[PDB]
Amino acid sequence: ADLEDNMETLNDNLKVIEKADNAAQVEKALEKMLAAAADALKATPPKLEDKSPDSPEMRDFRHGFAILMGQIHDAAHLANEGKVKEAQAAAEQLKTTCNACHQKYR
Amino acid sequence: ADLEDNMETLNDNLKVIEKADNAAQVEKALEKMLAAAADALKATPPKLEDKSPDSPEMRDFRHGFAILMGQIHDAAHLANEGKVKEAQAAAEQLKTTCNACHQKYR
Ligand code: HEM
Ligand code: HEM
Ligand SMILES: [Ca+2]
Ligand SMILES: [Zn+2]
Ligand SMILES: [Zn+2]
Repeated sequence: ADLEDNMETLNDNLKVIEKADNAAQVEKALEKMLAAAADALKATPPKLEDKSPDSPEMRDFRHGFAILMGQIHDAAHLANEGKVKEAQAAAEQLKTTCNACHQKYR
Repeated sequence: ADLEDNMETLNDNLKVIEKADNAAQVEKALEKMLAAAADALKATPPKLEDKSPDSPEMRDFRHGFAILMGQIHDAAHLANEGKVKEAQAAAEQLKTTCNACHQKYR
């Protein structure tokens, strides 16, 4: 999928996690975020279209996804342990990573 | 790219790391591995073609890539520190993760 569609998936899944009824639901929503983040890594965002594929900016963009995937991954483990409230808090905390990339590159 | 082309990227770059002359080369080879592992995550491997997209097998498969990406990430930071031998050793440890997935799903 393209960057916009993956971003939509990330957004929608945050809301799913916020309203989730149990740990199993939070876990699979986080797994879907992890996939969307991985699939997004390959993208060239509009703001960087004229930069080299290997520019510092493009490499920084890709790093943001590495970080996001790690954080989603850790949160998924909290849900796997049945810690629903903790997983939900960790999902909310992800927004701070979302924000950092957007302020730079969106 | 498809699953096999990404596997080829993983394999070629591991060889590059083994023969690399400086940290920057190692770091860039690792970044390309991390991208290939991210793109492979979406795949359905032939051995699991008949299972549910949400079967324990397919989730275990995607989890293999989450683990691999985290290890690749950590190794990239070692190279970023200029620690070439350490990053080479870390890249070598990656092979245990390659092998675990292959033994199950290859
Ligand atoms: C889970 C955290 C995140 C959420 C919830 C999120 C959400 C969104 C949403 C809803 C959009 C609007 C685009 C659309 O779908 O129409 C967007 C755009 C965008 N996001 Fe994110 N995002 C997240 C993380 C990130 C990260 C980590 C990066 C970079 C590493 C990033 C880069 C971008 C860029 C470049 C756009 C503009 C895309 C375009 O204009 O085509 N986002 N994001
Ligand atoms: C550690 C790094 C890895 C390396 C160096 C590597 C290398 C390879 C190579 C050389 C092939 C032959 C494919 C081709 O024709 O190009 C292959 C196939 C395959 N690998 Fe990996 N691999 C790695 C990690 C993984 C992981 C982590 C998984 C699962 C989580 C995985 C799952 C598979 C599967 C299912 C195939 C067979 C695909 C098919 O037959 O279409 N690999 N790998
Ligand atoms: Ca609910
Ligand atoms: Zn894990
Ligand atoms: Zn990092």
